[PDB]
Amino acid sequence: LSYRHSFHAGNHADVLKHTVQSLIIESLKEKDKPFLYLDTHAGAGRYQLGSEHAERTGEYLEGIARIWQQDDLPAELEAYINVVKHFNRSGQLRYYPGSPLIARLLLREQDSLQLTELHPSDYPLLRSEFQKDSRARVEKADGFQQLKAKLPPVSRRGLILIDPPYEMKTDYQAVVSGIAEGYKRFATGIYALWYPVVLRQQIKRMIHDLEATGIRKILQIELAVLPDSDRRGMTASGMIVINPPWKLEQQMNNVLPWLHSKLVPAGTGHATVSWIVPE
Repeated sequence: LSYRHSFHAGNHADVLKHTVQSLIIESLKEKDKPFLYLDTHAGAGRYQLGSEHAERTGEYLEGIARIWQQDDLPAELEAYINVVKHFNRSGQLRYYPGSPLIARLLLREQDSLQLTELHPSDYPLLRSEFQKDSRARVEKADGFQQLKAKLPPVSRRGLILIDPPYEMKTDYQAVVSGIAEGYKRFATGIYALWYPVVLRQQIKRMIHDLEATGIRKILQIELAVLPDSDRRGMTASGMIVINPPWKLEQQMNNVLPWLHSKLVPAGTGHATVSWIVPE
């Protein structure tokens, strides 16, 4: 099968999501003991950029394109950008890695991957990406159900990355319920949830519901390319991290101003790091 095309891959949201994922993975690697990378909605593995037609078009033009060849790239972005460069060795943007391939190139020999994807184009492509990589288990199954089935890991260490559908009200609720079930089984796991800002009120409710679980130690990192609106698509996105590694808050405070300056040259929107639930 041919690699999956995507119009959104490598956009400002992916830049934020993958900056955070890489920093968490690098922290987990500071202990020589094994850990698990669990991706509930793993997608195809990699995406072709630029569209199937002759013109080079896609949101990557306002995302990864604006940072990957900067000479003053912050040190916190090196691990991530080096993965992107690996899939684009000619020096032209043609492919963008999904979270599973970020994980594949950053994890060590002793670490494990557990990946789920239901889509009939994406799943077979994902399986092909991990042929003969025995560290990975790739299944065509419901993502949220893995938080019950696969936690806690035998290693008792891990990053759980949740990058779910947000198409209806029940989608936003499924996120909080799933996290609660995982946390019940694996309270010391690091949970990283990506969310879009299309309607702020849905996000407010989601965060309210998350606070209500009683879960502590919840960090929020958000980057907005525009001010909230009712009449745009996605104006912003963020990462909510439960049990963030010791350095993450500091690392993000260090890189967000640079990231926002490069991703949003007009200076609109905002970039924030704060705690939803302290402690």
